[PDB]
Amino acid sequence: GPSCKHCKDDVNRLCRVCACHLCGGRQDPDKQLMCDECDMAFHIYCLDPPLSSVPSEDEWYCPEC
Ligand SMILES: [Zn+2]
Ligand SMILES: [Zn+2]
Ligand SMILES: [Zn+2]
Ligand SMILES: [Zn+2]
Repeated sequence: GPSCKHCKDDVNRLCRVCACHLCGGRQDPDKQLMCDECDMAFHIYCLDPPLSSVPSEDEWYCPEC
C-alpha cells in the first residue's frame, strides 16, 4: 500500500503526479500517454494540440520534454 504518496490513491481527489498530468483526472487510461522520459501521464485530449487518437509510434514524449 499506497502506490502514490501525493493524492494517496484517493480516487475522489485529483492528481497530476499519478493521473493525467494536466487535468489530474483518472478517467480513460486507454486514452492516456506516458512520456517515456518524464513518465507522467497525459489525456490525449488534454494535450495541445489534442490528439484525435493515440499515436501508433508507440514511443511518445510529453510537451514538458
Ligand atoms: Zn496521486
Ligand atoms: Zn486530462
Ligand atoms: Zn515527459
Ligand atoms: Zn508539469
